[PDB]
Amino acid sequence: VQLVESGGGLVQPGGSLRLSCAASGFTFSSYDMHWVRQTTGKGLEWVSTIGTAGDTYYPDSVKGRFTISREDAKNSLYLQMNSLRAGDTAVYYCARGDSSGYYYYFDYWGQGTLLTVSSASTKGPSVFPLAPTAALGCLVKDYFPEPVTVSWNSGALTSGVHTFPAVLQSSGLYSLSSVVTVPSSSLGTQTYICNVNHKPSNTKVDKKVEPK
Amino acid sequence: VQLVQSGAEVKKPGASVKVSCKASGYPFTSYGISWVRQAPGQGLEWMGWISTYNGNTNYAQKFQGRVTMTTDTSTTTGYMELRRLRSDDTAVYYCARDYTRGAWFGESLIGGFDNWGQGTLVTVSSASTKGPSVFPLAPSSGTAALGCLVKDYFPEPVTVSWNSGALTSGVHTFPAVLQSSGLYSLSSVVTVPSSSLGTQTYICNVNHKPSNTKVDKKVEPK
Amino acid sequence: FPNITNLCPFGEVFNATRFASVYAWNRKRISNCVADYSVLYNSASFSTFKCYGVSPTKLNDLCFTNVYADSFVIRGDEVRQIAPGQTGKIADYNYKLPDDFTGCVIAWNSKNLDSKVGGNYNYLYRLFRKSNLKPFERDISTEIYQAGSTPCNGVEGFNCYFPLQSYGFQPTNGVGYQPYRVVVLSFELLHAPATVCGPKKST
Amino acid sequence: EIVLTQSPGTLSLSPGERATLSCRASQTVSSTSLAWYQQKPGQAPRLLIYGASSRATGIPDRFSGSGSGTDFTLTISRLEPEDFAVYYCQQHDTSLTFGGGTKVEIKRTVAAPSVFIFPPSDEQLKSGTASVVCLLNNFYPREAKVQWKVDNALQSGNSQESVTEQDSKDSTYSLSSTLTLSKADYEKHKVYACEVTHQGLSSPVTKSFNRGE
Amino acid sequence: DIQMTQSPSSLSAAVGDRVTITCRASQSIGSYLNWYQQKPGKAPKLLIYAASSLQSGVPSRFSGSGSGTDFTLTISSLQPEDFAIYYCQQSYVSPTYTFGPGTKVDIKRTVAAPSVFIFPPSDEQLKSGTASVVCLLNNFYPREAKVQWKVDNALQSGNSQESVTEQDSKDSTYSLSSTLTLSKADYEKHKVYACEVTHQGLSSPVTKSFNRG
Amino acid sequence: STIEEQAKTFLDKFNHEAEDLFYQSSLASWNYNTNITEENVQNMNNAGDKWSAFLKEQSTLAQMYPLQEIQNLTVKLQLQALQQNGSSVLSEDKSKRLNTILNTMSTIYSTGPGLNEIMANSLDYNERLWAWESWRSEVGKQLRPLYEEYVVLKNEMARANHYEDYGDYWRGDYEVNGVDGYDYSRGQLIEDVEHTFEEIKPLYEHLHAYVRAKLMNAYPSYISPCLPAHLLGDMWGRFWTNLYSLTVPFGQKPNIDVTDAMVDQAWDAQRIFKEAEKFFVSVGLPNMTQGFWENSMLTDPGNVQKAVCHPTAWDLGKGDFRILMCTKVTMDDFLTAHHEMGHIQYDMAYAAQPFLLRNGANEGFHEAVGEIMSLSAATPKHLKSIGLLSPDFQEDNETEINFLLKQALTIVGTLPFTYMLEKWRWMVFKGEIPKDQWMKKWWEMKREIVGVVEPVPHDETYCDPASLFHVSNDYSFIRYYTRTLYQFQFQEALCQAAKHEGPLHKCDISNSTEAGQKLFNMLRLGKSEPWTLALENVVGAKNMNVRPLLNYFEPLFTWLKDQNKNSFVGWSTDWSPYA
Ligand SMILES: *[C@@H]1O[C@H](CO[C@@H]2O[C@@H](C)[C@@H](O)[C@@H](O)[C@@H]2O)[C@@H](O[C@@H]2O[C@H](CO)[C@@H](O[C@@H]3O[C@H](CO[C@H]4O[C@H](CO[C@@H]5O[C@H](CO)[C@@H](O)[C@H](O)[C@@H]5O)[C@@H](O)[C@H](O)[C@@H]4O)[C@@H](O)[C@H](O)[C@@H]3O)[C@H](O)[C@H]2NC(C)=O)[C@H](O)[C@H]1NC(C)=O
Ligand SMILES: *[C@@H]1O[C@H](CO)[C@@H](O)[C@H](O)[C@H]1NC(C)=O
Ligand SMILES: *[C@@H]1O[C@H](CO)[C@@H](O)[C@H](O)[C@H]1NC(C)=O
Ligand SMILES: *[C@@H]1O[C@H](CO)[C@@H](O)[C@H](O)[C@H]1NC(C)=O
Ligand SMILES: *[C@@H]1O[C@H](CO)[C@@H](O)[C@H](O)[C@H]1NC(C)=O
Ligand SMILES: [Cl-]
Ligand SMILES: [Cl-]
Ligand SMILES: [Cl-]
Ligand SMILES: [Cl-]
Ligand SMILES: [Cl-]
Ligand SMILES: [Cl-]
Ligand SMILES: [Cl-]
Ligand SMILES: [Cl-]
Ligand code: NA
Ligand code: NA
Ligand code: NA
Ligand code: NA
Ligand SMILES: [Zn+2]
Repeated sequence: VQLVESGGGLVQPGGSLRLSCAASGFTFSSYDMHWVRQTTGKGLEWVSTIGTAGDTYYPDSVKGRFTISREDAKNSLYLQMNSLRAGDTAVYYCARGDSSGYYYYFDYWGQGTLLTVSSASTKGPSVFPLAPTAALGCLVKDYFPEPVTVSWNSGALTSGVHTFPAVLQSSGLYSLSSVVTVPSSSLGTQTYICNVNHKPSNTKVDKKVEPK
Repeated sequence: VQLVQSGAEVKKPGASVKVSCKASGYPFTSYGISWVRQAPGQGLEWMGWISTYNGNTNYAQKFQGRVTMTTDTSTTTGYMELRRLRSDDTAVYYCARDYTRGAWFGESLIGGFDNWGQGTLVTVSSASTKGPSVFPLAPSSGTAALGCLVKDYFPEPVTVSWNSGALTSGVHTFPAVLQSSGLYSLSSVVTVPSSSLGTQTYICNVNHKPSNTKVDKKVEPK
Repeated sequence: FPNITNLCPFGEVFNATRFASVYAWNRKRISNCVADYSVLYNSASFSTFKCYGVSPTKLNDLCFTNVYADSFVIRGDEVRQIAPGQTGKIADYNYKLPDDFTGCVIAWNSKNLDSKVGGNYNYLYRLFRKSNLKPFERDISTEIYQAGSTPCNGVEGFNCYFPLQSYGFQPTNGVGYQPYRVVVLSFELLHAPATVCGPKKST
Repeated sequence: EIVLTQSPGTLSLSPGERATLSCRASQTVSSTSLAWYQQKPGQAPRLLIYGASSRATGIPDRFSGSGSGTDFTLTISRLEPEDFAVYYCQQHDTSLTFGGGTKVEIKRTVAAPSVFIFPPSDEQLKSGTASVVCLLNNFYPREAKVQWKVDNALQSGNSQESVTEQDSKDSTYSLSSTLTLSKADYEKHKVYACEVTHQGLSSPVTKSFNRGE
Repeated sequence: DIQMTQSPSSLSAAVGDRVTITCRASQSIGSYLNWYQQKPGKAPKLLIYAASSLQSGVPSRFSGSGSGTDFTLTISSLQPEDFAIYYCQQSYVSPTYTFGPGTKVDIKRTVAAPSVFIFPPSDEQLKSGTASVVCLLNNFYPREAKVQWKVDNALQSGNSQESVTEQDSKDSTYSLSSTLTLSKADYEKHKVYACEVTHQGLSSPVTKSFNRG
Repeated sequence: STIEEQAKTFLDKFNHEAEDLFYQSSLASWNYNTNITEENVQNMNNAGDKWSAFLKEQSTLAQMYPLQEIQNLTVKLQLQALQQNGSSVLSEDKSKRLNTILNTMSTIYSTGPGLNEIMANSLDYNERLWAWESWRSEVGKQLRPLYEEYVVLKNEMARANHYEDYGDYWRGDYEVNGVDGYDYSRGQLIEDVEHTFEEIKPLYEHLHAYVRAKLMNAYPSYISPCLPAHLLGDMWGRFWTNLYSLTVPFGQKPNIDVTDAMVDQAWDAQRIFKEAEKFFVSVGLPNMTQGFWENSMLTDPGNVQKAVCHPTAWDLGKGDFRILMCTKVTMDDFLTAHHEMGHIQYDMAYAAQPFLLRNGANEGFHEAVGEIMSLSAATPKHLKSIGLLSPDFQEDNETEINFLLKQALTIVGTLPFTYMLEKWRWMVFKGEIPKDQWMKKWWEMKREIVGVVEPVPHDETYCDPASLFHVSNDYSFIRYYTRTLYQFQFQEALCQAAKHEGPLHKCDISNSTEAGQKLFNMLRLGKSEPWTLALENVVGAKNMNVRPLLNYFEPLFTWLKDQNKNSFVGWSTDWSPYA
């Protein structure tokens, strides 16, 4: 049972965007579906529900702005969002709904897609290696907006990996670092590549980190 | 959603008529049925209202002691029986789907008569089935007009055409007129070029299905 | 649905020409029918649609012994009060829902139905009682409210008021003062054979 | 008892213009219990407006419901050729009653009728009845005065008139007046005339004939 | 609505400890309560439904109890993986379901000293005209750690920027990143660069350095 | 059943009645004010009479709840406003007499802006002397013998209401009793106004020094090395607004007016108000109600009907909010729209409060809220933000001074006049000035406080105070001093929340939620909590201040000190134009 979000990115205030949730593993048609957003300040907020009988539900702060769509045929869930404000900047999850008796619950959840509502323009990151038990990493410098995803050797290396949260610079753009700790016995006898991916600018960068 | 009605029925005074109204396309038990009658060339007249659920009914005062309405859920068909018929009862009777009074609780609703039937013509007279005495209205003395009188027939209607549907230009067929006899009479006329008045032959095709009487007549210019 | 189906009269309740006032809230009992909730879903009329105990997405799925549809007219600021564990003027003295309430509450703005130029004063809400109402109690008494120490047997005056006061509905009212028609669908879970069930393809 | 009064009950308007139909109740009717209906000639009535304002399902943009209290109105923003019909208001505040109806007529220019007189056929005289027909052909407006002068005596309670629906091309009316008289009563007179007065005519027009000529 | 409140807001217990988290509803909500688990960069996972019933795929380690107003989530024996924010959600009022603010469950463990590493800026970065120097503190406990920069010997602040990871799910330690940003002109005016680290797991302040060669 | 519980069960019953009945009269008032007919007054007055008769009915019923038996401060505030037969204490004959005096004085003020036009536009000494003298010689002698019995009967009214004098009665519109740390006695109003006025003196004296210097370039044969009373730009010398025609610092630099740009983009009334609406949404305040956009009259309704047309905000009750303002395409009306919507935002905020507590915190609160909206909408940053001023256009060091001095002539010029007028009236009511020195001390105060001398010697048959509207019509005048001080106290605290950069006059509160939230914290209360607590919910201080007012005119005050280094600063109270 899997739910995968798509669509989230940079939108200008007063603009519009759509979100997509690809479902798998269950008979999608027979289960209700929900979107829920998560904010730094106010936490988890429910934003929409769609039923098995084509019924839709919204909060007042939402209704007439967002509309939830459903594809029984394509095992897909949609949320068309119009008139986006700064206070809509959140992580949107698609989540299933089920009941054990009368009692309702959100059993399976998504992965989370970040909608960011800003007037500032998009920019891809400038990736730089960090030259080397020893450690090495990649600096993801000057980008907007969030998020950036870094993986090592296309996800073959996970053990001693640390990916630091992004820090908003004085310039207004973001900067991120990712590091990995590795036995010195594996330097030169194993090469390390960080897989930087910035979706809001389609900037995928794979750069090799080796002894200087 | 559609409402279908019995079909034109003709009966003598004192007798009983029972019009049927079949309902389809909607949950029959939810909506109620109401009946409206319309005298020829007059306005709509409310008769009553029947609940398809419990069978509770409300009639008007003018029909309270005569009319009886019934429904059958298995057939989804509502009936309207009017007994002790009178000459003034001659009208076209409509059944309609009701959204003015609820079937379950019998309380007033925001709406009206949304779906209507096709109507059933119900003629009540002392008269019996009789064929029309067709008489030519000869052109007397540019666009000389000749006619065709369809006098004394019962019941309605009669269909009239000139030259078996060949002549449709400048034709006027007047609606029937109820006579004190209880029978009906009709007129049909056509404007015709006077140059073609002598050349052409003009036949008046009168068809009266109720009595099975077809009469076609020449109109001799004299 | 087939034409021969016995649907529940949700149309009669929600689309009634005139609603009773909250003080004398009207109760219609729904039993032995198929509950079509499709009429309620996605409605462009309703301003308030909440359910308690059951998810509205599973209404088609559930059977009940009986369904009670309560109906009355309120003002916009007082729509809050028709809920479990809520307090106020109409919540305390007019209409109270249990805290263990199993049902749904639906409300819509009836500005252009219940307001009138000059003012519609046909909707009466109780303003005073000696005691708060029990859940699903109905008070229609016309006893003069004794607020003072001195008795005023059957006579209005100082410290003595007529318990029922009239809502004033004008077309130019604010949102919170505009009239709202409210339907409370209460689901019963009695230890007897259930009668009201959803669509056959659901339950 | 509530009575709905629709005036003028026969409204003459040119096509494409605004139509404002009136329905006046005898007693205050709650806006939530009054409806409107359309009926085209020879067809069943259909619901236009309910709850004073709310349109039915298959109703165009032309139709607007209005009114409150006792004085209600039906508004047609633009009269389309199919709109010229009869319209009824209906209330269910107390019991259920309909209005008298209002025929929306096409307003044409002034048109005078071509008058034609028809003697009773010899076939009919064999059957011992005589029916002389006076014909008015293509005229506007509908109102016309048709008098039967037999010899010189004005005829009253033996004449009957019938009039067609408005024309589907030139929007005119045609009227038929039929004077029925027994054979014995027919042969007691010589001159048989019908005089027609109408707005379009410069003067009353008389068409006549001698009995057996 | 129904407002949800959670206590305590923050919590720190050792591996093996029994943790008790409470949730308060605005009103009486029978047993319509759901407990969730959210880890640093993941989505909520449903642990408890109906206030007491345990979801499948959830360690029986987890427990739920309570009815009416007050509810209780209990981790029988805290494990390092359980580092999460735990939310309670009411299933009474639909479709307006509401969540609590969440309770951060931190983990107490033995003191761990940070593995200090320093990194020079790449030759690729000197092309941009900016020099970013990074100092990494790897796998340490507790979270408190002070970092300082030195250019030749001169201490610099206001040009550096710190970033710290969430608690690890396995060893339950933290990691810290410090980024010193200079101009190309400022990087060429200094030769040797160092970052100094002080921690309660180190007996002395520890430094790592590199030269511009 | 306690007197407290009885007072509650009465007031909520009253709240129900007062909601509908006031609204019925509010509609009747709206009918006439939008559509002047002789049936609308008959419907307005007939509703106003039914409202007034209901008040004096309920007040009488409210008297039976003693205030000393009430602990609940909010219920105490409600009844306090309700149970008041204040003027209806005197004997029937005297009460009818007071009414007749107030009728006479008010009528003879109106019956007896032609002279105002002369006292605003004319540059002739003699004509302005003719307009000034004849006004005080005509009605000023008529009002004198009736103002005495006014003072006599108003004190009789006040002393029967346990107030020391009728001045103390007006000082009671600032009184707060029974809230620990927020209490305010009637006497503190005097000291606060005096303390703040002391700090005004340095700024006003330099304004007096500059205005004097410019007026002696206009009137070189009618000046002093005090200023004449008939050469101050108005009838009384209240606003020095009309002196900007001469007292302009730089006649070179342009006057900022975006009336051209408004008619360049053809800004209709509906846009102007929407541009005002979005301003309040920009601070976190809600947009206007649905009934607002329906029922408001924002334009001149042709000539089929005529209206009051005087810009007025409306609180009809039952959540009804409207604007009555036949707006034109002008910058004046653009700012007035912001002003009058500021009134509504206040009205909309405290609409949740019980009926009787729906009002401003004090008598000078409501108008102070309106003006801070006009100040923020007149700023060059805001005028470029919405797009009425060109993005390339910038301010200079001279266009700044021109604006501030134009503001100063209306703001700073009023305070010494208002204080002088009210300090006079206060001392008259308590009897610190004898009747045969009513005119002498008025001009002694005019000389020493305002720096204004009488051009013609006045007898005691005159009454120059009663030449003004507020004096003759019987209205408190101190509210014009208070609201002015409040304005900048509100402004300064909001600009600190908006994180404004530079002087206070350049402050735009747009795009700052913390500013709107700070204001809304006060607006929501109104006449529900002490005005000291209300003021604190904005500024953080419980008392009045003039340092916010000084900060607004700081760059002007330095300029005035610069240009008045070699000028006559101050006034001597001895010289007269006839001496
Ligand atoms: C209470 O009465 C309501 C009104 O009903 C009608 O009139 C009564 C007097 C009675 O005779 C009824 O039989 C009659 O229907 C009931 O509402 C109707 O309920 C229908 C479902 O049972 C519902 O149907 C669905 O129809 C859709 C198309 O509808 C049509 O109406 C349109 C008017 O509205 C709009 O709003 C939508 C967005 O919500 C928008 O997209 C449109 O642009 C428009 O503004 C009209 O424009 C169309 O031409 C058409 O006539 C269809 O899309 C969908 O798939 C469903 O099949 C009806 O919409 C609804 N009618 C209205 C207008 O309210 C209601 O159920 C009754 N209450 C109960 C509890 O029974
Ligand atoms: C103005 O007032 C009259 C009062 O008789 C009222 O009838 C009329 O409707 C009003 N005019 C307009 C244009 O609203
Ligand atoms: C006074 O009583 C009212 C109820 O009428 C209540 O709302 C309020 O809390 C009480 N005052 C205070 C602030 O204690
Ligand atoms: C107020 O303005 C906002 C933003 O333009 C808009 O979304 C909203 O509809 C307005 N207020 C309401 C509730 O009508
Ligand atoms: C607030 O900022 C927005 C841009 O984010 C701008 O369009 C607007 O003019 C500002 N608000 C106002 C009305 O001053
Ligand atoms: Cl697709
Ligand atoms: Cl499952
Ligand atoms: Cl970093
Ligand atoms: Cl009729
Ligand atoms: Cl009204
Ligand atoms: Cl149709
Ligand atoms: Cl109260
Ligand atoms: Cl109340
Ligand atoms: Na598709
Ligand atoms: Na499940
Ligand atoms: Na909802
Ligand atoms: Na009453
Ligand atoms: Zn104002």
